Amino acid sequence: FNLDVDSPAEYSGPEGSYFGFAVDFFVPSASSRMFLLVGAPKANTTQPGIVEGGQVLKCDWSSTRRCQPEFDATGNRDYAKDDPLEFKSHQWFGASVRSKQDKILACAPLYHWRTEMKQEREPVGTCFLQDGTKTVEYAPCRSQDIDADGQGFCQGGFSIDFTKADRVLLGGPGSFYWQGQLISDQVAEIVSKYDPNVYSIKYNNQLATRTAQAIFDDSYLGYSVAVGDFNGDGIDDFVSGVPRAARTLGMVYIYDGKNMSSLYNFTGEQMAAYFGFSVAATDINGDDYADVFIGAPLFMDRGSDGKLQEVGQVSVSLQRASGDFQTTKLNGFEVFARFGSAIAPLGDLDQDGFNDIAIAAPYGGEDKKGIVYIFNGRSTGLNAVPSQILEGQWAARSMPPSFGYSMKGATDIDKNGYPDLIVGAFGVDRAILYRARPVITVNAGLECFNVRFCLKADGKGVLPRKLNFQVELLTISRGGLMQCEELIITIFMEYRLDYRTAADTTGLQPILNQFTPANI
Amino acid sequence: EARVLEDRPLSDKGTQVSPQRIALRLRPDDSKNFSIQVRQVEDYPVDIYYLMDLYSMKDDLWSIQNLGTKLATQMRKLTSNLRIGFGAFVDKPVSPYMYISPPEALENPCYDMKTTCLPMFGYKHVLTLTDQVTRFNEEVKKQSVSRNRDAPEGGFDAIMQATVCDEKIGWRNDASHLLVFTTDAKTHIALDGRLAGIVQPNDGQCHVGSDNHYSASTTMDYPSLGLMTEKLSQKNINLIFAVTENVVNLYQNYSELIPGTTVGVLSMDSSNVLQLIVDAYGKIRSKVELEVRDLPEELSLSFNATCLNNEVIPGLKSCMGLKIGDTVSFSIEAKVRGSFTIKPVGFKDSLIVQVTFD
Repeated sequence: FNLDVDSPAEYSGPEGSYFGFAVDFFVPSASSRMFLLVGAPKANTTQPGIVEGGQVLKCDWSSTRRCQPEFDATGNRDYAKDDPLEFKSHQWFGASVRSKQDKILACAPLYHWRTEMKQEREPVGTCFLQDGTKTVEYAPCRSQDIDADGQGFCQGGFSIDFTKADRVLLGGPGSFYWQGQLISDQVAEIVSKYDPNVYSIKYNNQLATRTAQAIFDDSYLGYSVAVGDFNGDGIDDFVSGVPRAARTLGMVYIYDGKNMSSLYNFTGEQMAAYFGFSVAATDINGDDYADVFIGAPLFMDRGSDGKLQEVGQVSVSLQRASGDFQTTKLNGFEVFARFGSAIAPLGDLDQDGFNDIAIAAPYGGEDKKGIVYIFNGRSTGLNAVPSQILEGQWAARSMPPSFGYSMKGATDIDKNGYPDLIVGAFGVDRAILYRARPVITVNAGLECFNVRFCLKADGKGVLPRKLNFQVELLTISRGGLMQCEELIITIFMEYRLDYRTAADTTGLQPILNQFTPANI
Repeated sequence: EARVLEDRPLSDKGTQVSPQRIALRLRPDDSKNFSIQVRQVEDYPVDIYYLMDLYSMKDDLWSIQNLGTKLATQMRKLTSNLRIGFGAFVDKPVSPYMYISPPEALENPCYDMKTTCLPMFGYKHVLTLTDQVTRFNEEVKKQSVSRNRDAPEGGFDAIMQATVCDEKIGWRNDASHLLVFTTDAKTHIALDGRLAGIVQPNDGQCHVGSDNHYSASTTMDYPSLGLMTEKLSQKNINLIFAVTENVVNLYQNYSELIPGTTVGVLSMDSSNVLQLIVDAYGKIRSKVELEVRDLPEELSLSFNATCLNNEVIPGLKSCMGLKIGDTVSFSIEAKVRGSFTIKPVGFKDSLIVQVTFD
């Protein structure tokens, strides 16, 4: 409820460049700034002889609001004269963009190369890692296991997610006849074992899934990924979505972060509902475990009378100590809205003590401009009803606006004590930023005719020292005791806070709590 | 009250619903009863659009060489206006589905087994619905096959484009529409397109230009089971899954999500498609179910089907047990608590209920 709507930060880009397909924050542990990593997988770079390679852009937050991108500045490499090795054109560089400290992992899933043995084209997939002044290329699927039987059509880098111990996890849903694969390698191994002359690098700590039987064919394992603890130790585990899991029902696999064994499995309910289009692991009830959030944007809910209407569905599973899960589903609101498309955790949006989540419908609302829903969790699960509605503001141009398809939260850019949210609308190639306004809680009073009206307030994070209220019966310090006055059937009073004076330099107007009343 | 305001008799041989435009008028917080009478007219015109999938189905092309004549000889015994159409599909001619590796595989995708093949195409409309059954034969002889790397194919794109394109396919406004769907592989359902770089959702508009190809194959994603269902009922199209024995159970579960669909066990070479389609006619017109458009939000209607022999089935809106054509009736209630159309699935005739609150 605390997200600002009046004055959001906007971020444009090249026309039709899919600016906003991937959005992520850039917090460095080397400076005192916080930038915005936004990917444009259909932009045109200055690489000679490459068309629509794509790029990742850094966008300033406290500046003239400019945006500037250099993971690579070279054309196709040559394997022997008169024939090239790789083809980075239309490679979709920017489909995935992650960050952790000074690390930027940007991947191009539709990257093709000529395997050394034959003369062919295989979407193995490519990635790039930047730890500061050292940028390296990471292509785990560009190995000698070739063709669709191996990792030739791997599409590596389709989905990525960092690990708390720097064990980046890669999902390529086309490896081994599209059964899917997941690959995890250390950041230390990636930078250390990097050459511009060795195409296939075996590393040493390679955690990769192996081929299965033909029953699990065309399952697309690696569509989405997430990191979270599910075995009990300190090592994060890999959660991946398998939308076509052998009956198109959809399954979600949770592996291990150490030896990568099958820990837990979920299964879908409706066929062709894409149970596993997007996953997100966080804590929604503050039990120090990790919950799971599987999106099914194509789920067809049975309507009131007898009809089936596609509204989408997100499954909420709560981890328990014994390992079992408590599952609860919340269905979409609009029809053909793709609710359950980008589930982005937000952390403590209002600092109530429990983390909150954001679920977006990219093609629902007014003129199908996209709407982002905000949910706040309690120590019972999470609230079924939404806490805030966010709406697009740019009408579709040729392409649907697709507002909310890409999102990223749980990061404070203002350093104001509350995290923030970034929303990417690549159809209208726009990126937006919403700042969580500070939250105040007020406890009221009002205990010949003798009446005495009391009030006090407090909050978290950056907040002005004194708040000017306005009370009428028919200056209070933030953190002080009960201040009031006494002056000499129903008696009515209200407190209307003066937001304008309680603002800050940019303005960031504070907001009152949700359950608190104002009339007594 | 409920004024009939319009009523014509149930036609004898090829009007199906008896009351055409009722005149509801409700005082707030009340409910009255309607009337309906379905009539599956015998010898109603039929149009069959044979949507075929062509490399493992190259023997099917030879085994259905003379199909229009065999169709006519065994379909005019139950109808007098039969039209046949032909359309084909393989998959989208985009990167992670087609053989672009050898420089000569764009023109000849089968340059691995030492044969010839057509370049892969998304959807091809070949023959419009014509009453001449010999044109089906002479156009199906000029068909060859292509090859796709993946196992699933672009079947749903073909079904969608056949449904929404109306001038190109020539579905009659007054006819019994049959759509055949023959394949031996799985299907690339909606959202199976960002692997190919396609993230623009299907709009439903039909893009088969004058070149008879789906021009938005490499630009738009596959349709879903909701967009297809929304358009298969708008144009009153019946879909038959003439699939093989390894995909029957898969396509049966898709079938039990869309109203008006059935499956058939298509042989290895499509050597029993005539009997399959004939039996699919007696399985499509043997079920009568009612569906509603534009129902007011402040209205709730119940459905008491009265079928077979004076039954009182309390709640069902559909009836089973019809052979060719029968006169069945469903009573209706409608509560207001303070134009909506009733029509059967697969037909254009409807009871346009006029509601005026007083």
